[PDB]
Amino acid sequence: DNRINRIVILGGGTAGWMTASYLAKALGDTVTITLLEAGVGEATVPNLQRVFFDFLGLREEEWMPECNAAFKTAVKFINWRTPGPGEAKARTIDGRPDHFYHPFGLLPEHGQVPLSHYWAYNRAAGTTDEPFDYACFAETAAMDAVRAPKWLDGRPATRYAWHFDAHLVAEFLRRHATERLNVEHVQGEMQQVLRDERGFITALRTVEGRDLEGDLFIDCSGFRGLLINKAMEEPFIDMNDQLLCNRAVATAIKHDDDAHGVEPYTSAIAMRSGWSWKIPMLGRFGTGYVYSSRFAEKDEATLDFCRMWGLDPENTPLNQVAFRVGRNRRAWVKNCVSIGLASCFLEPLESTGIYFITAAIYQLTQHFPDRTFALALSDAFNHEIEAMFDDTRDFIQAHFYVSPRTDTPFWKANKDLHLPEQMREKIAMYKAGLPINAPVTDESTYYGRFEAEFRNFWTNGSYYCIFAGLGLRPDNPLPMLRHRPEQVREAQALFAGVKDKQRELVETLPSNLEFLRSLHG
Ligand SMILES: N[C@@H](Cc1c[nH]c2ccccc12)C(=O)O
Repeated sequence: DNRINRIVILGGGTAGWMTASYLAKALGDTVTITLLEAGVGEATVPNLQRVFFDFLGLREEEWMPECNAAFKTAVKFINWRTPGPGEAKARTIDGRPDHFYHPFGLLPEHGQVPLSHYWAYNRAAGTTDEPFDYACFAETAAMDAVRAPKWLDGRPATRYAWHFDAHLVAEFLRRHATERLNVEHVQGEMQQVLRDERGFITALRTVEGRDLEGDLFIDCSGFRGLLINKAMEEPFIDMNDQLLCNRAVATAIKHDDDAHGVEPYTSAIAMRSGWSWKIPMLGRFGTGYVYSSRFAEKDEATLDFCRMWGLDPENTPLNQVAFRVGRNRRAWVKNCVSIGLASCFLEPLESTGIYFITAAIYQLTQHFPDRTFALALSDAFNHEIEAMFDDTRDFIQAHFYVSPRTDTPFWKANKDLHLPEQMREKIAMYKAGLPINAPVTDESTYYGRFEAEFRNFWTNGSYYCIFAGLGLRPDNPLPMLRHRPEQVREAQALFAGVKDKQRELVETLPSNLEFLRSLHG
């Protein structure tokens, strides 16, 4: 009667085929879906399996071997506290290497107080100088030991996500969507966008003559935004005043994994005018220098990038990419919904690209319209997308704002940018000893249901991982702890349990290389 009958997806990369697969599984044979289609590594977050691949019925043992996928236990931040050149290895500060981890999972609590706050109490008490991540996360020792996140037979050990080749994932999903979910793939470019009297898109015209008619249209055309920006004329909110990076130079490097294994984490390596990612996979790693054009020249960044990896810049294939940092004013206008780069983009500092797509796809089915296109459905969708993006945007900027580096104009200028009021409050709260967005559920519920994580994506553990990782600690511990000395004494058993877990994980887990060879061999 009024149900959507036909959906047309413009764009055939990761965003397009994730959208085509998920909507085709959700809607079944009730909707015709057609996609019009005209690697330096990518990292993800743990919810990708339960929200996406589990929805499609795809076990990790099936889709991982077909995309050269590898495991991610954390993001490791390197040289964000010490001045110097852009180098792959961590510098030394206070006898330790200048690195810290941002693992997944939720911190345990004693007395409804996160473990981070007991670590901060012991740092203030002067009885320990251990870093926050090594005291509260057992995953830190495993990643140093380059362990897999699971035993070879599948026994679980630590919360993990995935590194993979985005092109191979897109091809896997295309072969899934077309062979199993009746999604129709159409080659060729888009000649014109047909609109009716109200401005709603009515069909996409190919260069051959074919109208791809539909009731709902999904813009997955990447930075080009052929539908949402060009056709629908929705303006883009440039946010590069707040996040200065807007360029990247990237490549693939073959890696002899038998020398030092395969790191089960994404690296984020501080540079003179930005930061470099390192995304390890079996036999090779993807890497890219993200920098600000306003502080480094193209050739400068290119040479800095090659110098860090010992690459010959004259005989090295390089991707030179310019970024659009920000989001559309509205992600969904009339019957056009933008997903992926067509909607918004942030530098991949905390690996939120696939998550932004997965979240936009989930929220789309939660607000799925009919041909009436009730304004409340797209308004509520746009608010969820807008709040999801701005929250992560402010979180990423705090990595630069809180870093103590002032040695280059770039690092120093980040301290001169306007700090958003809500992040100002979070830093003031953290300094007063308060938790920031402490988790209200256990880890099973958090990762079990997507709406629980969505409403609290960056928890207290994450703000402590970044703030304490960058050397910022509370002015004083949580004041109530000075009234609960028995809690402090009891909570120390939690630190001894982490040390117990660190010993057994290093001593019994297989290497990350061993698991990848079992999975891909
Ligand atoms: N909601 C995410 C938050 C998170 C923790 N550590 C991270 C590292 C990278 C990116 C996101 C995260 C999760 O717990 O899974």
